[PDB]
Amino acid sequence: AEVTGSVSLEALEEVQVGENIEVGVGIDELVNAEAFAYDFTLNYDENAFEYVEAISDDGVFVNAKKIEDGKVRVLVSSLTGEPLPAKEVLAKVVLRAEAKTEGSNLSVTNSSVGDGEGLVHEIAGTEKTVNIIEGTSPEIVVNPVRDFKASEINKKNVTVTWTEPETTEGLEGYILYKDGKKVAEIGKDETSYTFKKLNRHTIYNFKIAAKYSNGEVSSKESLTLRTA
Repeated sequence: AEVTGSVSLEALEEVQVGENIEVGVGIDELVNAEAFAYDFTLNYDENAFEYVEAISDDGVFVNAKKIEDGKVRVLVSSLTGEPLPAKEVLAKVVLRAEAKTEGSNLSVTNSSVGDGEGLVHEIAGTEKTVNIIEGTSPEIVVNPVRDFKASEINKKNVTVTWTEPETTEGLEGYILYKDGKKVAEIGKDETSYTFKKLNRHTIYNFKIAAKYSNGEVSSKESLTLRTA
């Protein structure tokens, strides 16, 4: 003795809201003692992050508990019959990013190790800052099909074709109408539709709308035409 040391903390420098981040904690350095157990407290901004779980490998046992939002107590124990190794991630504390925030602090405090006879030795803490960014989903922008036309006008049927809308984010399919009533809903993989059971020499109105994953529906494109 006397016993000295310090914690290691590894994380990615940036994370987006809705993501988990894995905070790897270990022992950076330890002098004049071997660590069979290692206790530490992870501190975080509870408005920025939420605790999820703690996660370790086979030969480490981890008791992790939340003290209060912002503070997780982690008890790490070797299960190998050997001391915990230094310069390695020993436990991973998984946090859920909750809010856009710049330079959010992550710190390990109240750190100590237990030696072979169960004597406990305080070791120095560590900190790191992390940037949380918005994660936001892309804007769903609704637009009509294009190039809507009858590719074939027969006596008793009519095939219509079209081109996809200008905006395809969250495009799901198309709805088809004849003389002001819905006749079909189809997938976005379809580019053509045949209206069957028509009367010869007869005027019809045909319309199509594009339908989007948010439940929104585009303006309708319309054809009026008479069968052969």
